[PDB]
Order: sequence, then structure tokens, then C-alpha cells
Amino acid sequence: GRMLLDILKFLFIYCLVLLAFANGLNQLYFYYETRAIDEPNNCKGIRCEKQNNAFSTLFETLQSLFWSVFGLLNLYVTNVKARHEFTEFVGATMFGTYNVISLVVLLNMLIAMMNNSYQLIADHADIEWKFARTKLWMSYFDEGGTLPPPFNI
Amino acid sequence: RDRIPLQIVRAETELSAEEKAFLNAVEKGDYATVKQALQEAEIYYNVNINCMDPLGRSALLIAIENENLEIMELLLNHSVYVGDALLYAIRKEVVGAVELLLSYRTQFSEFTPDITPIMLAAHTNNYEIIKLLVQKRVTIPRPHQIRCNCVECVSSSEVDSLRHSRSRLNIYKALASPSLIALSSEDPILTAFRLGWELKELSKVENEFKAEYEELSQQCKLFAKDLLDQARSSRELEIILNHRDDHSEELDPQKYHDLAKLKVAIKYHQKEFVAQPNCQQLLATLWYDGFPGWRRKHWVVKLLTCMTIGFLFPMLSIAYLISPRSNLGLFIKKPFIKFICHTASYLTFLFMLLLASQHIVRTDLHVQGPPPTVVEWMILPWVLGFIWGEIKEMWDGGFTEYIHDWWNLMDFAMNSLYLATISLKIMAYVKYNGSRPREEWEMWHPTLIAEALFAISNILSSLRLISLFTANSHLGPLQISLGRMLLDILKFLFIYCLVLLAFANGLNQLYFYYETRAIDEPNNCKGIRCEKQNNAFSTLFETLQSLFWSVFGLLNLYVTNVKARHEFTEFVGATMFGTYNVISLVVLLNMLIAMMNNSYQLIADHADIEWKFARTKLWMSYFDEGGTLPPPFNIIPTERNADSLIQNQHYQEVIRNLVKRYVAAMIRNSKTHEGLTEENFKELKQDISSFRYEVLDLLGNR
Amino acid sequence: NYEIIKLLVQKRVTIPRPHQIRCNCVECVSSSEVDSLRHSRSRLNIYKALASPSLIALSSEDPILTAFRLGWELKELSKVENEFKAEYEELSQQCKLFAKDLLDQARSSRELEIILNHRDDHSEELDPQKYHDLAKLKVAIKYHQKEFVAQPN
Amino acid sequence: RDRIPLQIVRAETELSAEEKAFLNAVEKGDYATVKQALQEAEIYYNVNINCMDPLGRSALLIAIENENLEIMELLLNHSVYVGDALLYAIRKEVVGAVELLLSYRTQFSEFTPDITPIMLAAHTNNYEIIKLLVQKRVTIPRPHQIRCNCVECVSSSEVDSLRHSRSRLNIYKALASPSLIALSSEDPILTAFRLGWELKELSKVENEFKAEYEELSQQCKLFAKDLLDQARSSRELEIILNHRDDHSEELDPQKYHDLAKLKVAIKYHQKEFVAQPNCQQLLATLWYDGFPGWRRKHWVVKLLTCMTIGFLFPMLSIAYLISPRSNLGLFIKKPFIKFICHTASYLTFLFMLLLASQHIVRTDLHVQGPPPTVVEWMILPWVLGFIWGEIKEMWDGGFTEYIHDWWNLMDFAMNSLYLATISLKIMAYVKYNGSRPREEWEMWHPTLIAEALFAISNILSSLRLISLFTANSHLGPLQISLGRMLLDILKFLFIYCLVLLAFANGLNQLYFYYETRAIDEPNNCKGIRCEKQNNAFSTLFETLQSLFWSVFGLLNLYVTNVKARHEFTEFVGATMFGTYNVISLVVLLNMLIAMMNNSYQLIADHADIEWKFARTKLWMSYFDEGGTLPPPFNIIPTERNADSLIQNQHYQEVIRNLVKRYVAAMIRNSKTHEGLTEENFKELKQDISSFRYEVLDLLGNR
Amino acid sequence: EVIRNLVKRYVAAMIRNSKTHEGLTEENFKELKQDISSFRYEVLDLLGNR
Ligand SMILES: Cn1c(=O)n(CCCO)c(=O)c2c1nc(OC1CC(C)(C)N(O)C(C)(C)C1)n2Cc1ccc(Cl)cc1
Ligand SMILES: Cn1c(=O)n(CCCO)c(=O)c2c1nc(OC1CC(C)(C)N(O)C(C)(C)C1)n2Cc1ccc(Cl)cc1
Ligand SMILES: Cn1c(=O)n(CCCO)c(=O)c2c1nc(OC1CC(C)(C)N(O)C(C)(C)C1)n2Cc1ccc(Cl)cc1
Ligand SMILES: CC(C)CCC[C@@H](C)[C@H]1CC[C@H]2[C@@H]3CC=C4C[C@@H](OC(=O)CCC(=O)O)CC[C@]4(C)[C@H]3CC[C@]12C
Ligand SMILES: CC(C)CCC[C@@H](C)[C@H]1CC[C@H]2[C@@H]3CC=C4C[C@@H](OC(=O)CCC(=O)O)CC[C@]4(C)[C@H]3CC[C@]12C
Ligand SMILES: [Ca+2]
Ligand SMILES: [Ca+2]
Repeated sequence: GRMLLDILKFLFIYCLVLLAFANGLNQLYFYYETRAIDEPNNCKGIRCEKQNNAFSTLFETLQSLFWSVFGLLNLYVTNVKARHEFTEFVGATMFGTYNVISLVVLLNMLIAMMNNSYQLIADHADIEWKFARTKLWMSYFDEGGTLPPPFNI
Repeated sequence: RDRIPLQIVRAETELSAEEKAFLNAVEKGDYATVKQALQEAEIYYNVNINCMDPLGRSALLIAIENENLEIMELLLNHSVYVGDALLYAIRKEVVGAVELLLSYRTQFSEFTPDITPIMLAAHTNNYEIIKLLVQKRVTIPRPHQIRCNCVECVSSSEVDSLRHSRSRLNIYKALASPSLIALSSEDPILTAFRLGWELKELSKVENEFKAEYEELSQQCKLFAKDLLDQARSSRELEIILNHRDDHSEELDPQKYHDLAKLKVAIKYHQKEFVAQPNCQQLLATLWYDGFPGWRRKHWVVKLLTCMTIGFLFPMLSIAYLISPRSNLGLFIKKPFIKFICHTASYLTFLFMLLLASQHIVRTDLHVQGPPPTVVEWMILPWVLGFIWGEIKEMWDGGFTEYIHDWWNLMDFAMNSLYLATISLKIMAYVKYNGSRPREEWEMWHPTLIAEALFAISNILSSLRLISLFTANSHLGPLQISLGRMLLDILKFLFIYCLVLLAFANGLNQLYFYYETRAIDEPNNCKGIRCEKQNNAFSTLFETLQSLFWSVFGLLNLYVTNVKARHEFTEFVGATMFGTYNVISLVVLLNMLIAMMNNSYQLIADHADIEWKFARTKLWMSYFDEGGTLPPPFNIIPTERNADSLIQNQHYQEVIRNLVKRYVAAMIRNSKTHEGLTEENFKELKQDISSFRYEVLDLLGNR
Repeated sequence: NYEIIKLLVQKRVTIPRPHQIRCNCVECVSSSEVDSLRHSRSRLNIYKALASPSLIALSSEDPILTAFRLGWELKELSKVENEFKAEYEELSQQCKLFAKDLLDQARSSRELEIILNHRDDHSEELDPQKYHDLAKLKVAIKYHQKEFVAQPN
Repeated sequence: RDRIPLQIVRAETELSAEEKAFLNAVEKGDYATVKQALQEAEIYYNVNINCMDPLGRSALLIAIENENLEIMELLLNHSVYVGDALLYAIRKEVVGAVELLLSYRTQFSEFTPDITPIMLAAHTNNYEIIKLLVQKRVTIPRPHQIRCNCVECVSSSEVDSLRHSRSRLNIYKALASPSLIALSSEDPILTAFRLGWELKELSKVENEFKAEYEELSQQCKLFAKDLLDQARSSRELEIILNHRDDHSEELDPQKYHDLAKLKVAIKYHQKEFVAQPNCQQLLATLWYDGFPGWRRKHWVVKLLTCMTIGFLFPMLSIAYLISPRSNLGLFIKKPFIKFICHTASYLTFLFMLLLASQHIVRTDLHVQGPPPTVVEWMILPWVLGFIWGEIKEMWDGGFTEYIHDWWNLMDFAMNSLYLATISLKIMAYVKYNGSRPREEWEMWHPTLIAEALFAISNILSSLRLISLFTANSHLGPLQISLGRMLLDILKFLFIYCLVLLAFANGLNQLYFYYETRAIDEPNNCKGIRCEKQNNAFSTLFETLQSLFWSVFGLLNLYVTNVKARHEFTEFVGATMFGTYNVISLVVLLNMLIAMMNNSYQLIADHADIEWKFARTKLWMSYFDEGGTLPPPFNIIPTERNADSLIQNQHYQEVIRNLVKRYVAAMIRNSKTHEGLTEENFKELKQDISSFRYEVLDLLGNR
Repeated sequence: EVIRNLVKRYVAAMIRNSKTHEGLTEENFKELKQDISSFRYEVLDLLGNR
């Protein structure tokens, strides 16, 4: 729980990166949005068996970039029906650049910072835990909440 | 053959037994015995007063070694050979012995031939001894510039490179001595700034002795920081930081005009000097000019204040034009208020970038040369201000310094892409006059290119916001540390680049025979971006992309199969792909993690000073009154030596007090810092021995 | 130095009382106007004297309570006065150590019971539903005296 | 109210001015002044000889403080109050003062009431002072057992828990003193073994003071190791390591019967003692009995030699059965030779496991009750030997000690699975007497269960080989360190298990409404192991598997959709899955990496000593005569007081010399180990002051 | 009463803990040297047959 405060700071930089690339990808792909009736099985989005419309809207784009962190977004979502070769390559390069920044650079930077921060936290773990356990114990010394929730009403 | 006989291989001349006892008396402190032996040496001529043990230490060196001044005079009175005794006395740091040797008037030495009494005294950093020598009109050779091709510099390195390098380092060790700088430097702070900067550059040219020069440079930086630590009042700090070394060159208006010495420290990269708490405290007062109690305010009132100022940025900008001298027109000039207004004027620009794709008009997807939309028109004035502001710096700051900042590279690319989008949009508007279905557009249609260029600029514009993390106490230190880790990562990418090319060449060499046509692929799609990936290694360009995507696991294994089903070829190609995965994902990826962890540990101990230096540069960029208006509004159209002489007199008085306090503190800090050594124990023992012999001498008839 | 401090205290000496951290009085504002550097250094010098374990042991009616409050006040000061945060954090740590070291000198369970159950003249009304004892231990928890609470005894 | 008035809150009784000067004379070393003041106080009664300085130090304590023995006798001769002076003299460690106080023989004290002169002397670990007190018939209280419920232990704990805990720790600090053990222990090595082991157990029960007891235990382990370091010949080392503390055991002919003290050290976990280089060197000589020059041989001849003996294991085992006394029948008894034969006999078993699936007989996949094949028949004797060997440890080693070793848990599971396979195979052979297509077999067909159980045993059998890495110098240290990291990882899996259950419950609670039938799924396949994954969160059991597989990225995103296409439900379920991925893969996974990196750094400190201890246990298991035959061949069917007294006499003589050498070394190591303190500077200053005053008594003129 | 005893024990321990600091400085060497010099001068001042 002491390592979570440091992790939260790093999540500020990643959010800026996610928004920067989400805006760029949506700005490029929103022209080619298709309708659900025109998709196989009538399913629209990235939660379909055949993912589509990954970057059609900003809300959808943010989810697509989130899921690519875990490798659940297929590469073929960067293609459009009209097969505009230059547009598809540019969109795939934005997606590729985002993957490098988030998974090769930012992910490892968080690991390095976590390792350094855990070393400092580890030398005060005993005193910190004992203080926490003392608060836990003292909350049961009082005779106010003796009855558990089932019987306290 | 079963025993190793040991003998003296390089034998020196042996010392007589009479001399052995004579030297033992000097070590014991036996003044009476030494005096008599000297008396005998004047008549008998049996013992050699100038006798030296193979170690080279004569009686004079032994007398200096024990700090026994009374005996040393005894030997000096007897005309003993001096030679290099002054250097030994200076090294021992015995003020009494140095004065005696100064008042007095193929051998082996412990010092190189280039060492002089003044240079060695500066190496020891002894204020008292350095003052004694400087009072006797001493000088030190001036080292030539680092990149010098004169006859002396070239010839000296030709005759003896080893001696030439050592002589130069000895001179710089003396010049970098804090005691010498405090004593002989007219402006010790400026001297430490320039000397430390020069040493850092020398540590790069002199690859072999980089560590030595880097320690001297660090020593100069510490001295300037420690001098500033001795300031005792705000008036003293103001005098030091606002001092201008020269006044002849005219100072152009529109600039801050103050903190001249602080700006010099920033130019020389004096991070410790800039990060000094008293210097930082003064800067915060100027930065928060309109908020006397900013630090005392709750984090909620601070946030509420920021939003109110930001939403009012359009109104404050208008006031600065309509009535610059009015009460409202002066708020924008406060550095922190101006910073919020610029940030607000940039957040509005980024918000409109989102609105570019949030609004869609049906039937407008097919206009080949569409004119600017509503959002584009509002964005246009912002872009012109951004381009105008960047050119305003190229003609003002200079080409050289601009490119050094990495954030300026992103500003140049962002503005170039925005200019290309506008020109491309104009060509499409003129070349086409109707609407055609987008499916029939060519690959390089101008409208398609403009849309791609515009989208790339949007990513760069959003990423620019990260530079604002420097202003925050929580995010700034982390953001600065992250940028320091990127240079180490860039070196690692060199090894991975060669690995990627090596395997890309091998895989393409194996698979290019089996390239197929798009007409023969399902859905008529060729490449790895299709639903059914194919032709992964058909061409070198495609192969490089396939290996890049496999780093993230987005390349399926079945791409290693060919239609003809050549079993041996497919297995070899899959083994190349497998070997590449092992090298890049199991070995190289983990090596980068290990290297990053080690490098972050070192960076973490200097994060505070590095961030404060970065934030100081951010603050100072808003002190000037040049770029007050944010981008949206920045395009709308007898004898005067008395002041300089007095300003210099006050600076000299403050410098005099700072040196006095610093010298006392350093003399104080030595007596309570380090423990004893054998030299102290030997000296204490000799004191008792000398006292014992002298007391025993007062006796009767023997 | 305990011996020297006793000599001076016996001669009717006094120390200036520092104003609260968030003070807007004429003296605090005016002094910070004429000389901010001297004002900051003067305040730190006073707190260095007040945080001295020897002075607290000699002149404090309740040294344990004084160390609790003084150390807590210094921790808050290290936030407002961020330029000299390290100096104030070291003083706060020094106060925490003194209270813990005083508790280390207890030689019997009766002595420990007396110290930990002491009420600083509360009077007032105590809730029967609450826990009556360990008044000083609860004060230590309130001031975040983790080393004091984690003491083995 | 703007000033804090400082006053003495707890004021003590003031000391008169006459007493203040009297104490100053003692500190100065002024013997003459002290003598007059004491003599004057015998008549005038103006000064108090026992003047209690508020600090509690009287003149006697000041005299002891400066080690001024002559003055000490001056005050003692005057009948000054002694009180607790002996403890102060003992703490100062001044032998002269201690003898003086011993010879003649509520106030504030610096010592708790339980401290006695002998206990405090042992705390200081001063051999000379401890000998003086022990010679005067002193005793120390015996601490009760760790878990004692007697009236005294319970009453003391309730009466004063704080004092009871402190008293017990003080006693153990005295008993753990190396000087006291060397002086008063009949068998110092055995005493250090038991005392250190007892302290380690106490550090767990008394968890509040765990660090204190762990340091005492480490101190006992070091003392035994340091005693062994003083051995100067192989004969001395042999006597120490082969000493039997007690007799009448009658031993066991199957047992090794030698290295009795080494076995005791292993039992008490004396890793440093076992890892001593001289102890290790002796063990290697026994381990390599048949190879006098094993270390001098090239790594190729070693490897070539190992294969030769390994391939010859079948006939070496036969020779030991036919002619045990023959030349060839004695080779198998050498520990290293026996280890290779057992390893070879196990590698053969693993090779046959591979052959189980390498031979496939067409038309034999449908026999319901098939009999054992060729490979199975050969494997059978190996399995019976393995089961027989493990049961042989039940009756020999005992139930309790077997379960301690984690490798025995894998041996038990492996043998149980093999037994279940044999019984299941027998039932199928008897129940079914024909052939039937395997497609119609039921889910729980006995033949199918036997095949699964057999395959699981094969994995466990192969993993057993990892335990052989301990014998290698390169792999053993790493394998041991890896096993030490598994206990820290197991704690982490507790937090992940809670997270997995929390999200599994939430996801199943949301998706169980939309469960579909296998008939309605494509290919009639239901679950996440189908080509088109479905019903991922239909049941709790399925949900747990789905979340497990998503850790490796094997669960597709489309499993979050339901047939009815309830948009809000699908988004909520996908957000639960997304939140779980963040917590487990971005947060918890990295936290484990950080924890592992920190724990591995500490483990690497003791890798060598830990591996050597593990390898010693491996070697000793082959010294015995019991399990000589590998599993394949292991199933085929007066008065000694005089000899024990001499063995004890030799041990005592060696122990006497080891203590003498150890005591001198420790007395030697102190005079060069630690630097000077303030007490040394004060002592030196007082010496000069005393000399100055004494000399000044004889004033020739004034 | 308890506070009084705790302070007495604490003060003694801190005064004790400094004398065993295990360190020396130049100011101690200077003081020790000066003691011998002062003693030497005082003894020498009482000269005999001049
Ligand atoms: C960001 N990025 C990307 O988006 N794609 C997908 C494009 C659309 O499919 C790529 O293929 C792509 C790419 N960075 C690429 O190389 C970089 C990769 C990283 C890890 C940053 N290091 O280490 C260096 C050494 C700088 C090489 N490559 C592969 C590539 C290289 C040359 C050529 Cl000519 C073609 C492809
Ligand atoms: C590079 N490489 C590869 O390309 N393939 C794909 C071939 C085409 O499908 C493989 O299967 C393949 C492979 N390295 C393999 O083992 C290595 C893996 C690493 C991580 C380098 N360590 O740890 C060692 C211990 C050296 C084993 N194996 C598996 C394998 C092993 C034996 C046999 Cl007989 C067959 C396969
Ligand atoms: C848990 N989680 C998730 O389940 N999904 C899938 C939903 C169903 O598809 C998401 O898309 C999703 C998500 N956390 C998201 O951002 C998080 C990412 C992390 C690194 C955890 N940091 O630190 C914070 C600051 C908490 C933001 N995003 C992306 C997103 C963002 C905004 C919007 Cl409006 C829409 C999506
Ligand atoms: C509307 C879309 C385009 C997103 C806009 C971006 C904002 C969500 C964030 C991203 C980074 C933020 C900035 C990050 C850092 C700072 C420095 C911060 O500095 C201070 O004045 C506080 C210093 C301190 O308290 O130590 C003020 C807010 C600001 C400009 C933040 C303002 C809000 C920003 C621009
Ligand atoms: C699944 C099976 C069929 C394949 C694996 C078996 C062998 C390829 C390897 C795996 C581990 C090896 C063992 C690992 C460690 C050792 C200890 C090693 O010890 C020594 O005698 C050398 C000590 C040193 O030189 O320091 C001797 C070989 C041996 C038994 C090795 C023998 C060969 C083994 C069994
Ligand atoms: Ca710029
Ligand atoms: Ca076993």
C-alpha cells in the first residue's frame, strides 16, 4: 500500500500519452466509421469476434489503446474498407509508436522506480506494520461495536 | 632448487654506524645529542651532516617531519643542504617551518620537477601558507586553451606527452583551490563559475584523465555554492545575485535586466548554486508576486484560484492591449499569472483539437477540396501565433541554443507539420472543385495527406503538455528523472537495431522466393495488417515491420508457412523467427531493464537539484516582458560610470565578508571532521621524548 | 550540552516564542518583508533550540507530551517551508527519537503502566462506551509517533 | 506571551561550593589536593566525602572513571560509601579497580536491579575480569524452559512482565559470552551449538525482542566457527570432528559411525561451522576416496570418467551382490562412485519414460484393459525399488523428519501416483476383456484415468533431477538461491488469490444469467478451450480458469459479449475484466518483481555458505553403508569405558589448545580493531595533569 | 516521579554514549599537544645554576 502512492504519480504521465495518441488516431480514422448493420454478425466495436471500428470515436479509441497494453487488440484493426494505403500505414505507425512508448519505455520506467522505492520502504516495514496493527487492536478494545453486523442492528 | 635465495638486487650505498645514531637522535627529539654531534662534525669530519637514508630523508627532512622547529633551526644554522626542503615543509603544512625556510633565503625527490612552492601550497589548500607565499610576489603559468596548436603546445606534447599532461593538470589543481581563489581572485564567484566550466570541457577532451578534471570541476562548483551559503541578510543576497560584471555593453530593453549573476550561473550550469535554498526563496517571491501567502493556502483554494485565472485569460489578455497601465492590464505581467494564462490559452487549443473529429457533417466526406470548417477557422489564429512565436525566438535567442533543447525539436516538427497541412489544404481547394466518393481517391490524394499530417501534429501538440510537469513539485522531479533515463535507453536501441537488421536480412533472403500477389490472397489483402496475415517476409520493408510487431506478440506463427509447403524451408524460417524472439524478448529486453534499474538509482540522488534547476529556467522565461501575450493574442499588432562604480563597491564589500566567514568555517570544519593518523601519534610521542631528554639533561656530574 | 544548559537556565533565561506557521500579524509580515532570509534563519534557530532533548528534559513539565507536539509541529513546518524541508524534518525526527528513548528507560511494568495511562488533566466527560485507559498511547497514535508505539515494551 | 521562560522543572538538591572544588581535584588528578580535603573532612565536617553529584557520580565513581588507581585507594581508605561501585568498575573494564573492590569487600543506578557482577562481566566479555570473578565461586540463575507454566514463571510474568523479560535476556547475554563459555564450559563447542540453537527458538516465541535473541544466537555460531579455525593439524581436526559426547548408543552397523560432532553440527544447523574450509577439505577427501587427484584433473577427463562409471553401474551393482569383498565389489561403496551409479540408475529410468510414448502400436489404442507393454515391464522394477526405498526411510528416519524436506513431498506424491496407476491398470485389465473404439469411452474410464496419472508422475520424476544441481559448483549455488526465493513468492500469491476470487465472484455474478448450452455453440464445444471461446464467466469454476488464463493473454476480448447484446451489461463486464488486468498485470506483477529483486540481494550474501551446507548433507547421505544398491537392484534380496575415557582425554587436550589460541587472537584483534574514543582522550589528559601536579609539589623556588 | 527517574537514566546514558563514540578529531590532538607544551614550559621555568 505504500508503493501505490508512487505508482499513482506515474499514471499521470501515461494518461497524457494515452490522450495524445487517442486524439491523433481518432482524428485520422473517424472518417471511415461504419455501421453495425454493415459488419458481420451485426457487431460493432473491439469486443466483437472480428474487431472493427477501433478508432471511429474518441471513447472507442481510448478503450482500444487500453486493451493493446495487454495485447488484446489485433493488428488488422488499422485497416479501412477503402484500403487507403497511405492512411493505413500512418495509422499503424501511430499505433506502433504508442506501443513502443507505453510498453517498452514507460512500463520499464515504472519497474525501475518501483524497485528503488521498495528498497526504501523495506527498511521501515516493521515499524510501519506494528503501528498499523496497533490501530487494528485498539479498535477492538472499546465496548461500542461489540456485536457483529448481523446482530448490531 | 627447492629454496629461493633472497638478496638485494639494486643495492644502494650503505650508511655508516655513526650516521645511524645521529639520525636516531633527531627522530627521538634528543636536542642535546643532535647539537653535540653537529659540534663534532665541524672538526672531526667523521659523520656526514647531509647524510640521507636510501629513503632520501636527511636530518632536515626528519626535523620537518616531526615538526620540531627548534632542532630544524639547529641543523639550518650548521649550513645543511636544503634542496627541496620547502616543498616538504609545505606538504607537511607546518607554518613555522615554511617561514624559517623562506627567511633562511640527480637527487631523488618525492615531487615532480614541475611542482613549485605556490602550486604545491594551493594543492594542500592551506589558507595561511598560501598567504605567506602570495605576499612574496609569486606567479603561476597560464595554461593555453584546450584546443591550441601553437609551437610550444605541439612541441611540448611531442617531446614529452606524459610530462606535458601532468604539468597542465598540476596547474589546474592549483587554480581550482578554494583558498587561492578567495585570496587572489577579484570576483571569486565568477572565477569559480568559469574555472569549473572550463574543467568540465577539459575532462571531455582529456579522455584518459577525465575523472581528475571532473573532480576539480565539482570542487569549483562547491566553492561558489558555499560562498553563497554565508549570506546572512536578504540585502547581501540581492547584491550578489544582481551584480553585473560589465556595464559598457548596452543592455537592450524588454528584458528582465535583473539577476545578472543568477543568469550567468544558469549559463555555466551551476545547478547547486541555483538550487541554493535562499536563492530559491528569493525566486519564489518574484514568481508569486501577486500572492504573498501562496504557501500558506490550502490545496483547494490554490486549485480554485488557478481555474478562475485561467478562465479569465481572454479578459486579461485584452486588458494588456487596451489599457496596459490600467489596474487590470498589469496582472498579466506577474510571472505566475502569466504562466497560468499561457497554459489556459494552450488548454483551449488542445480542447478544440478534440472538437475537430467530434463534429461530422454527412455528405462532406466526399468533398475533394473542402474549405476550412468552423473548428479549423478558430484553430488557425492559434497556429499562426505558435509559428510566429517560434520564429521570434530564432531571430532573438539564436540558432545554436535553440536546437539544444529537445522540446524545441518537437516545436519545430509540430509547426512544420501544421504549415504543410495548410499548404496541402490550399492546393486541394484549388485543384478540385466538386465531390467524389472517397473510395475512388488515389493513394496520394492531397486531402488524404493533409488529414494524416494534421493528425500527427495533434499527437505532438498534446505531448507538449508534459513539459509543464516541471512546474509541479510532485510531477516535476519524476518527469525530469524520466527524461534523464532516455539517453541511456537510446544507446541500447543501437544494439537492438543491428539485431533487427541481421534477422530481417536473413528472413527476407529465405522467404522472398515465395511472394504471392494480392489478387491471390483472401479478401484481396496482402501483408501482415490483414485479418489473415500473409507475405510477412516477402520484402525487406515488410520483414522489418513483421519483426517489430512480433515484439508485442501481434505476429501469428502461421506466417512462417509457404503455399508450396516446403517443410525444411518452413522449419528454418520458423527457427530464425524463434531465435530472434529469444534474443530480443528474453535477453535484450531484460538487459535493458537491468541497465535502467542501475541508472535510475544514480539519477535518483540528484533529482531534487536537477528539478529545481529546470524549474528555475521555467520561471525565468516568464520574468521578461517580451512574450506576455499568449499565442492567440500575440500576433495582433554627463558621466554614467558612477552607477557601475558604486554597484561594484557594494559587491566587493559583500564578497569580503563572505570570504571571511567561509575561511573561518573551513578552518573550523577541519578540526572536528577527521580522526588522527600515524603522523599525529608520531608527533605526540616525539613531544614526550623531547621533554624527557631535556628534563633528564638537567643533572649533576656523570 | 546538559551541563552548560543547566548553568544558563539557572540564570533566568528565556527564548522567543515562534508564531504559528500560518500567521499574518504585522510583525510576521513586516519582518518577512524587510529581510526574508534573516526571518527564515531566525525561526529555524529557535526551533533547533526548542527541539534539543537536553532542554526539553530540563525545562519541560511533561517531556513526552512536549516531544510529541514539537515533533508534529516541525513535520508540518517542513511542508510549508519547503525550501528548508530537510532541516525541519531532521528536527522532527530528533523529537520522535527522544520520546522513544525516554520510554526505553522504563524498568518495571508499573512504570510503563503509569506513563501510558496518563491523562494530561483532561477533566471533561468520558464516554462509557469508549476505552478509558491508554490515554497517552492514544495521543502518540494521534501524533503519528510510530517509533514510540512500536517500542517492544 | 511572546517569550518562553525557561526554568528547572524537576530541581534536585544543590551541591555546596566546597564539594564542587573537591570533585574538580579528583577529575584533574590532583592527588595532593584530594588528600588534604579528605583529611580535613575528618575533623571539620565541612565537606561530604560521599557528595552525590546530581549525575549520581561520587568521587569514587570519578576515580574509577579515570582509572586513577592511586586516588581510588585514597578514597577507599577513608571509608567512602561503595554501593554499586563494583559494577561501574567492571563496566569500565579496569582490572586494577575490580581487584581493589574485591579485595576489601533508593539511590540512582545506571544498572537494573537484576544485574550481578558475574553477569555484567560476561556482558563485557572480558576474559581477565571474568576469570577473577569465577575464581570466587560465583553462580548464574538457570533460565527455565522456553515454554514453562510453573508457578514462578507465571507469577513473575503477571507481577512484572517487563522486568521478567529483561531479566531472562540478561541471563542469556551472559551465558552466550564466548569468554565465559571458554572458561567454564566442559565442551565449549557443544555448549555453543545448543546455546545458539536455543536462542534461535527463543527469538520466535519472544517476538517483541526477536532481534536481540537473534544476535546472541549468531554470536554463539561465530564462537564455534572461530574455535575450529584455530586447528593447526589434520590430527587436531580429526579429533574434534569425530568426538562422541555420549556413549551406550551401540550405534548401527548400517550407520557411518564417524564424524559424530559434524553430524551434531548439521542437526543444530551450524552452517558456518560446517562450511569451514578445513572441515570441507576433509569431507572432500572422503567423498573422492577413489580419486586422490580429482581437483588436478581437466574438466574433460572428469566428464569422460563420469560417463564410464555411469555406463558401468549395472555390473558394479551386481558385483556388490555377488562378491562384496572382491576388488570390484568394493568400488560401489566409495561415496562419489556410489552417487554416480545412483544418478546413472535414475537417468536410465527417465530415458525409459521417454520410450513409453515413443512406441505406438496401431490398433492397440482401443484395448480397454491392455496389459503392460515392453517399456512398462522394465519400468516396473524401478518403481518398486523407489517405493521400497521411501518406505525404508519411514521405518529408519521417522515420520517427523521426513516431511521437513520439500523434496520428500515430491517423492511421496510421485510414488503415490505410480501406485494408483498400477492399481487402476489392474482394475481395467480385470473389468474389460476386449477392444472398443476410444471415442465411445466414458469420461471416467479407468484406462483414461491411469494414463493421466502416469503422465503426471513423469513430470514429477523429471523435476526430481533438479535436486542433483546441489552437487555442482556452478549450478548448486544458483539452485539453492532459487529455492530460497520461493518462500517469499508464496506470501505474494496470498494477495493475488484474494484478488482473483474477488473478481471471479463479481464476474460470475454478472454473467451467470446468460449461460448457453453446448448444443447451441458452434462445433458443440462449450468453454474457453474451444476454438471460439464462450461461456467464460458462466460458472464460478469456469470464471476462475478464465481469469487465470488472461494472465498469459490467452483469453480473447470477445468473451465479454452476450448473445442478447445487452450493451450496458457487456460494458460493465468488460470493465471488471479490464480492472482485473490492471491490478494483476500492471500492479501486482511488478510488485512481485520489486520484492524479488530486494530479497535476492540479501540471499546472495549467504549463497556460498548455504550451498556448502546443502552439499554436505548430500555427501553424507552416501557415506553410510545402508542404501548402496540403486533402486533397480535394491529390492533383490564388552566394556568400552577405557576406550571412551581416552577419546575424551584427547578431545580435552585439543580443546585446551584451541581456547588458548582463540583467547590470544581475540585479545590481539581488539588492540588493532577499534579506534580511540572520548574516554581515551580524557584518560590521556588526566595522566598529564596528575604528573604536572605531582612534579609541581617539588618547587625549587617560587 | 516516573518522569524524573526516566530523565535521570536518559541523561546518564547519553553522557555515557558520547564517551564511547569511537572517534577523535584534530581539536583533541591540538589540546593534548598544548598540555605537554604548557607542562614543559612550567618545568623549564624552574632552572637551577644559571
Ligand atoms: C514505431 N514503429 C512502427 O510503428 N512500425 C509499424 C509501421 C506500420 O506497420 C514499425 O515497423 C517500426 C517502428 N519502429 C521501428 O524500428 C525501431 C524500433 C525501436 C524499438 C524504437 N528501436 O529500437 C529502433 C532501433 C529505433 C528501431 N520499426 C521497424 C522498421 C524499421 C525500419 C523500417 Cl524501413 C521499417 C520498419
Ligand atoms: C530458438 N528456438 C526455436 O526457434 N524453436 C522453433 C523451431 C521451429 O518451430 C524451438 O522450438 C526452440 C528454440 N530454442 C529451443 O530450446 C531452447 C530455448 C532457450 C530459451 C534458448 N533455452 O532455455 C534452452 C535451454 C537452450 C532451450 N526450442 C525448443 C526445442 C528444444 C529441443 C528440440 Cl529437439 C526442439 C525444440
Ligand atoms: C480499467 N479500464 C477498463 O476496463 N477499460 C475497458 C472498458 C470496457 O471496454 C478501459 O477502457 C480503461 C480502463 N482504465 C482506463 O484508463 C485508466 C488506465 C490506468 C493506467 C489504470 N490509469 O492509471 C488511469 C488513470 C486509472 C486511467 N481505460 C481507458 C479509458 C479512459 C477513459 C475513457 Cl472515457 C475510456 C477508457
Ligand atoms: C482538455 C485536454 C486537452 C486536457 C488538458 C490537460 C490537463 C488535463 C492537464 C495535463 C497536465 C496539467 C498541468 C501539469 C502541471 C501544471 C503545473 C502546476 O504548477 C503549479 O502552479 C503548482 C505547483 C505546486 O503546487 O507545486 C499548475 C497546473 C499545471 C499547469 C497543470 C494544468 C492542467 C494540465 C494541463
Ligand atoms: C530427462 C533426462 C533424460 C535429461 C536430463 C539428464 C541429464 C542431461 C542431466 C540433467 C542434470 C544433470 C546432473 C546435474 C548435476 C550433476 C552434479 C555433478 O557433480 C559433480 O560430480 C561435479 C561437481 C563439480 O565439478 O563441481 C555430476 C553430474 C550431475 C549428476 C548431472 C548429470 C547429468 C544430468 C542428470
Ligand atoms: Ca519552443
Ligand atoms: Ca526421499
